[PDB]
Amino acid sequence: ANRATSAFLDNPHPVGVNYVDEGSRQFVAVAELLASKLIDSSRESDESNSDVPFVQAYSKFADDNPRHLRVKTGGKMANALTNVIRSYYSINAPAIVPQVEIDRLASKATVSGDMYNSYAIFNSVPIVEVLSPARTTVSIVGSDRADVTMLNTGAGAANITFNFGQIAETVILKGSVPFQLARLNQPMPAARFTYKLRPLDGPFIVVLPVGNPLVISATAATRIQVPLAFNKALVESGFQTAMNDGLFDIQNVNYYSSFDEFIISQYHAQDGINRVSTCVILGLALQAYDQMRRALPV
Amino acid sequence: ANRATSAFLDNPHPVGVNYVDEGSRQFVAVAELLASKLIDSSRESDESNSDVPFVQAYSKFADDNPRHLRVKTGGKMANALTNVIRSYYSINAPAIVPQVEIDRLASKATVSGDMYNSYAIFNSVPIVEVLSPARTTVSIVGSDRADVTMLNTGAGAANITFNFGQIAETVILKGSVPFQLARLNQPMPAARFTYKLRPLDGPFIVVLPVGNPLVISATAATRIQVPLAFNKALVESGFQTAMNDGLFDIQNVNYYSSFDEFIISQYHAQDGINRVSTCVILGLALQAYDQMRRALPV
Amino acid sequence: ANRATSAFLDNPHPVGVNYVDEGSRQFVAVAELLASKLIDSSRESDESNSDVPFVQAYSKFADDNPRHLRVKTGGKMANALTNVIRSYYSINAPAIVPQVEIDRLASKATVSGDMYNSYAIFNSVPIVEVLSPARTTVSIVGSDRADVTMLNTGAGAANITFNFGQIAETVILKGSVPFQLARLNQPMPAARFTYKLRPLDGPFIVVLPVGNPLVISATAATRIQVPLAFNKALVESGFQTAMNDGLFDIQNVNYYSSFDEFIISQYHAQDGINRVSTCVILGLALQAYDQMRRALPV
Amino acid sequence: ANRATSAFLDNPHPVGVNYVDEGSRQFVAVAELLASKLIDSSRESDESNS
Amino acid sequence: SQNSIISLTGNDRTVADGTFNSMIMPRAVIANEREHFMKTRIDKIEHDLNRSAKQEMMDRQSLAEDYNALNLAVGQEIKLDIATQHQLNRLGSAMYKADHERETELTDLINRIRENEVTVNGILENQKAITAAERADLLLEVVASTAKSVSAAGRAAADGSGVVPVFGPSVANGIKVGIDIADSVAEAAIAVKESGIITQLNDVYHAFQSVHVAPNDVIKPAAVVAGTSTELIGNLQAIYSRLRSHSDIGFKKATVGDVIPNSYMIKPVNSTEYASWQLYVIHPVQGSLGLVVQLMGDALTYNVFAQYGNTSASEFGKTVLTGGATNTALEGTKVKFQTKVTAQQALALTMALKDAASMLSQGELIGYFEQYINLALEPDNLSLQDNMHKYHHLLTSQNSPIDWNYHDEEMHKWLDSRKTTNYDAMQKKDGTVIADIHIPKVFNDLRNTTLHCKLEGKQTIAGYTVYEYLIGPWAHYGDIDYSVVVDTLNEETKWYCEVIGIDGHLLIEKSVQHKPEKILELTVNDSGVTSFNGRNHDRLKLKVYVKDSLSVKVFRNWIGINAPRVKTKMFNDHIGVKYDYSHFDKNISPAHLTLTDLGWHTWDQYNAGNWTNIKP
Amino acid sequence: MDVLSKGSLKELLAHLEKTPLEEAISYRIGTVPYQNVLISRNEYYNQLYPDTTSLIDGVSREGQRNVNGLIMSIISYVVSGSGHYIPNIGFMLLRRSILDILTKHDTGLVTNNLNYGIIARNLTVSKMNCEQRKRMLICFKLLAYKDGNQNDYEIYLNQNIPLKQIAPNFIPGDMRTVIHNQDQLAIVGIPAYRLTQSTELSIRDDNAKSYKLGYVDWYNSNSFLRERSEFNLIRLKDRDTKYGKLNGW
Repeated sequence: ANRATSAFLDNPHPVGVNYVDEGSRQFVAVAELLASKLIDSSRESDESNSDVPFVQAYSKFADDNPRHLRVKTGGKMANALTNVIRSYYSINAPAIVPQVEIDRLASKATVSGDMYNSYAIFNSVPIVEVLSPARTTVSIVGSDRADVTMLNTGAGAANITFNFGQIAETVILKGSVPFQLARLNQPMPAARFTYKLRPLDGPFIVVLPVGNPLVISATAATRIQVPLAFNKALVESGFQTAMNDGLFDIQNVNYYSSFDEFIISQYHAQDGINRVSTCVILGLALQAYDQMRRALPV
Repeated sequence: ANRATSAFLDNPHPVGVNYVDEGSRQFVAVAELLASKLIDSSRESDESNSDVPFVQAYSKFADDNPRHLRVKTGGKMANALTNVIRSYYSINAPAIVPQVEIDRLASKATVSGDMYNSYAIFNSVPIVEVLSPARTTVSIVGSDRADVTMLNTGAGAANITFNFGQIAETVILKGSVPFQLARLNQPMPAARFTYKLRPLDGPFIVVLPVGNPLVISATAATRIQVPLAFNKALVESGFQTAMNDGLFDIQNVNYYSSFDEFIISQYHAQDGINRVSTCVILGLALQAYDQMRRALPV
Repeated sequence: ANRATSAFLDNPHPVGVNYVDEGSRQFVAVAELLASKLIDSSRESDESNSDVPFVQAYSKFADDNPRHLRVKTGGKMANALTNVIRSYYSINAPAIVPQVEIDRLASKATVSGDMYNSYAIFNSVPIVEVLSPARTTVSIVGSDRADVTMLNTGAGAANITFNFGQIAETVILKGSVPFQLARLNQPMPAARFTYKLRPLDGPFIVVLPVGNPLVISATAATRIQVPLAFNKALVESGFQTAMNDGLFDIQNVNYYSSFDEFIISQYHAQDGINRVSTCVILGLALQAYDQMRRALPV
Repeated sequence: ANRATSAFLDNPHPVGVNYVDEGSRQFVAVAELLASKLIDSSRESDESNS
Repeated sequence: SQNSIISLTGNDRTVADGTFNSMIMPRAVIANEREHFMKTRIDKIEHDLNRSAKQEMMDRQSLAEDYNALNLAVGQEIKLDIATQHQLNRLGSAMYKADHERETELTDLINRIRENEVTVNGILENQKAITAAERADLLLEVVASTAKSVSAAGRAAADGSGVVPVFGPSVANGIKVGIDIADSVAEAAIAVKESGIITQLNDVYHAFQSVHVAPNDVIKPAAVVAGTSTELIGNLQAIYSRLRSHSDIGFKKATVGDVIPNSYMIKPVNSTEYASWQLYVIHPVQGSLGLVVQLMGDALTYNVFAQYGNTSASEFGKTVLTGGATNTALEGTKVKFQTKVTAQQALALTMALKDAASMLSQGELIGYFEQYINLALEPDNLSLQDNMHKYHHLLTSQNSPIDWNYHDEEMHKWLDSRKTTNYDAMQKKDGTVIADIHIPKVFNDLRNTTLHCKLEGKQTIAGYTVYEYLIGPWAHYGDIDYSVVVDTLNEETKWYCEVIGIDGHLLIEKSVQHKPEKILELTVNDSGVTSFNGRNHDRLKLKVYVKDSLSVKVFRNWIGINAPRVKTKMFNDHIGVKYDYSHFDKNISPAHLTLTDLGWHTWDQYNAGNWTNIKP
Repeated sequence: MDVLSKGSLKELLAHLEKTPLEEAISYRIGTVPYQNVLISRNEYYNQLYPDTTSLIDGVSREGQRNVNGLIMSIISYVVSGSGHYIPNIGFMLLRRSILDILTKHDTGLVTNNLNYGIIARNLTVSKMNCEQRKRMLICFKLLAYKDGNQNDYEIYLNQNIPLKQIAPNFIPGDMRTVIHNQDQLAIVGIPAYRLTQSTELSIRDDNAKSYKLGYVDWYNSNSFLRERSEFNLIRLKDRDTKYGKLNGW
């Protein structure tokens, strides 16, 4: 027998346990609100043909007036935002932002500090294990859409066991050719192209006829509670920016292609329910980082 | 000869025939505008340090002033939107919502019920059929990017026929190695990496030499008329939410990974023109559902 | 000989020794009074359209004004109540609530904070020991009502000794068929269906004739001093909620199906007089926990 | 092998699909509030001797 | 919490002294000088109890006569009158006996698994959540194994004599090291020169300690991912094939004329400061690859280096596997120690400790590591133990990051080249006669050399004591001869030799006592398989039945010197061909024997039981 | 600076009640504590001036992650004005006051295994002055009362004769003893002598003079609170009161 698993689900590194209190959660949300105002201040400056909208926006964000010949870095808020992102990724990353500085910055604006107001849908497909008999080969490729290629070299038809975990809500399976899939003890249905499954239903058995290889494409949807201001387009951009800037460059950590893979991998790990809470705050921190750094590139 | 086809194009189930009149389309447009205002009320609430902007938008949407103990659900408009969404998906779905209720809800906002003001571009690749000689193997995997892996074992070079339908406007093919492709009854050109094709030109012949496998990656663009307010990011999120909540759980229906696959599959049916008009209204309904449920999760 | 005992009386774990002073008992009483007003405020907010009763009730309980887009959690009082409940169940549970916080919350209302005003009746039956001869089988099932199944395979009639402890006040035994029961070294009366016994009278001997099995159904009433606000229905519902919410998972603790059998089991242990005092305070905390969590879920 | 199951879990019959909209659920809530007031009116009647 | 490994000290990294958690914390055996001194004394005591230096000196004359009586060809004779050959024979004979006993216990375990394969398959398939150690207990109970404990304490109790690791300093005690001749080619002078070893061989012995792995250690890595009984047996044979090849290399380093390096630990000169760092350099004598482990703070880094192809300037060879940056030029006190685990076993714990680097305190990292290297004591942290066994299987399996066959082959070629270079260098300096005394060309590998294995018998059948010797498996191909020496108090005696195959056994009766008598001559092909009476075999069992015996010895000899090697078998090679060893258990009673019973007889001729009398 | 200005036991304990633990902990990397180094003192010598760094200097140093380092960081803050680098302690512990850590069991920190002799030696009690030793002894007494180690504290004083003479007299549970106490614990203050803007040779003396000169600037700064002229503008909660009692005392 052989075991095949998705690459991104393997060994989720521990996440940080600091800056998760109510006071620090307000700071991340306040930073996101004020970092957004920097982006819109650019358009308002063009309409008014003046830098007054940007001066008001930057002064609130950085606590100093903008000056020429000085590289606009964002002041103390940018430094604090960069360091809390470092602490969220790894538990071994030092926490060097004082609480009194977090509280002072969080008082700059009034925001709703709740990070569970809304939800978002995540598209990473979890394939925990694929169990295959001796004479069959299984390969798994992809994270957003997983293509599972199975080839039967044995004499008789083989049964392949698919385990999609328990966190995902729905999983849609599509095959290159019609195939039969059923539950552990349910009878096999007629072959058809697509199947809709609930991961909590149980392990799924797929018959693999001898002959041409069969390819199954998997798509999953997962619901995670997030703050209402959460935006997947901005979080993904911030995730790439932080990786390039070296904010995640610390020993004994894993690396992921997208924030979608990172949050799903931590969800399926041990103590997953309390790990995703930290990852959500990291996403909102990365959303603020993307908007602030695009307005003030250094 | 062997025939291979795209999985998502197979057997499009009939869509509903209710709630397609001018009054019903206005109700969907009203809900989308009101739901959009509901999301932006949260950002305005933070700036004002008060719940007045949110209370205003919820009162317009749900026709009631919220109480603190009550769980906000959207009221009658939310119920009407949900049942309308189920009816569009399948002809077997009942039409619970009466027309009197639809007309009352459509008068809440002053917005037109038009659905043909603008256009959108959809990226599903319609590989209708691939015909191949006996001694060759062809597999089709993917919807947004179709990868066709072809390997022949016969002594001579094989000719593979690709049919992309008539609906798509542009199809771009890229191969792992340079390959030869020409239209039916046309001279074969030199091997090239990329080809730009118009699907109306006709079936395309690909020369498949004996040796290592050749993989062709396909991308397609299709123009479908949609309202100006259409936003593909919100529609796709609403599609996954509708599947998660079970709004599409009806007997004798097909299931798709994205709204792109759903609308393209229905367009390739015999009554494609009539089906697409219903599907566009579903997309705007799903766009409103995504905004309303994120602001008021239940 | 053979010995049988009630399952719930086996190995009662030690209880906590913190938050048992007069000031801490005042905090538990205050929380119960304010939590009851939260539930009652919902009905008052229905008779009058205003939300003033709930806002007043929540502001007193949580020291903050309720907000529409922010989750209602109960504030500092909810955190104190949850942590204090954990401490009572086990001596290994940490006591992390500062006393200055307990004293501050106890000043919100003027209540007695007294634990011995009234009494309550608990229905668990403490069958401590059933002694049977060699050729007889005895099985005890049930806690609220205990059915003892006895079968005699011997040559002659057998004598079975029943020990009900010294705590319970009255025990009523009803048999499937009339049976004979008397105290130690006393003449045996005529067979009758039901017996009313005082457990302090002594061990009870039952004649078990050879033939069909005899089943004795036992019910007991015990009086335990409780506050005047004690309500058994609310305590039992709160007990189940705490177990599901994870408040009672500590290493090396016994688990019980009901609060009724939890307090009786602790009462039959050594130094059971002192253990019941702590358990009664836990009951009022559970009564407050149930009302608060039903009003403010999660 | 033998299989034993709980009696009450066997064959749940389908429930109705009507009167589940927002308006119908409000009617059930209204009836519960009004019926509750009806019971408490008896105790108030004794106190008022009317 | 998120971490599966939980440190005994909490996140505060403080454990109060005198509490249960502190009592069960691991100890730094290498770093503590009281602990290191105690371990060395107990090790020396164990070696001196089983192997007595005064006994080996007395038996030198008897062994020398037996080796000459083998009538070996010129250039292949073993002359124990030369001190260098006697010292090499002492180390080799004890080395081969320990390897032989481990192989014998492996065969019994394989037979036990195959007898209860249905129950074993159920344990492996149904139960996967339990750890490797728990799985071993269930398997060792389902099969009626003589040793049923995988704990280090139970292993040491049931280890028995003959498997005790050889202690080099005890062997080298009291031997003459410096003799000069000063240009005197005379019979008297040459006789004197033959009585003393040189300084190089003395230094080799002082840094030598063999490692022999019990089958109860191998079972935990074998069953960690095994799903069937065949996979479990195939994994057991694959590990022991690697161990035996490494054990052969260990002996070859003494034969070639160079000083082997010594493992050491470098620790800061100043004790009890803020800065804490440790460097471990492991030079396994029984292997081809080394390990360098560095722990600075809570950061762990390792580097696997080749022990071959190294210049005199740098002790370390090329790096074959990297796990970080390790600085071997750090300055501090150097403490020399002798590793008691193989390179793979040391590497397996290093990978597991790196994963849990931040989840354990520094004292836990050091204590767990040093206890394993210096005592072969597995960590008490069960989660850490399970990860180590998973890495041990991976390092052995076909998907190993290290190509063991390539490195073992390079080590063999490098050692052969060094012997030629050292022999030529001394030939020019002194002469051929002196060079042959100090670098014997007859010894070569451990399983290539002519060696004797003294046999111990605890089973007596009708007054006849059974001595069991397992023939094979062979890592070389050629022609092999086997001889038996029997010392008996009685003036005239008759003793019997039996060779068990898959289908039948061969019965031999002999009378000659003190001179060796040839029992079996075999031919083995390049696959390490011999054709014994029409059936391919990978190993055979030889049992000697002697009445009133005092000592029984078995001599193994190859026809040609430096027999060519057979490629080491892996997991795929073992599962391909299966041989049955269930017949190695049955015995015969020499007392109830007749003339017709002697010879080669197949099982069909005998009844159920009664493997003595041929009547069916 | 503010902690060094307190001159009475009542003011010192009052400051510790309102000061969280995060003020004791420093987030600067610093350097390793015990090292023989050469520093530059150009006002006195042309050559480099040898000295040994220590934990009671005014500059942050690297500290051990154990509980011993946390207590040693608290004492160094009290006696020198700066703490050490111990990161990732946690929000729950850092938000508590310094007095709560030293005196209360509800914090969740266990300190009963601490050895006063080893802590004193690591803090270089020999280099401390009279005020610094009195301040450290106050920390020891609060820790002893928390752990029920009053007998051990007295024996440690008996072994060290100079420490017994200067040991402050107060019961860590009674507020009446704190009010009566008249020991002068000020390290910085308004100087009666002539104070000049000149350097000192050693690291400890030079860093101490920086706080002394900084306190003079702080005294005349707008941040300083003048009780005589602005007593009515102070909030009632933090206004000075004759009947001022620490909670639980």
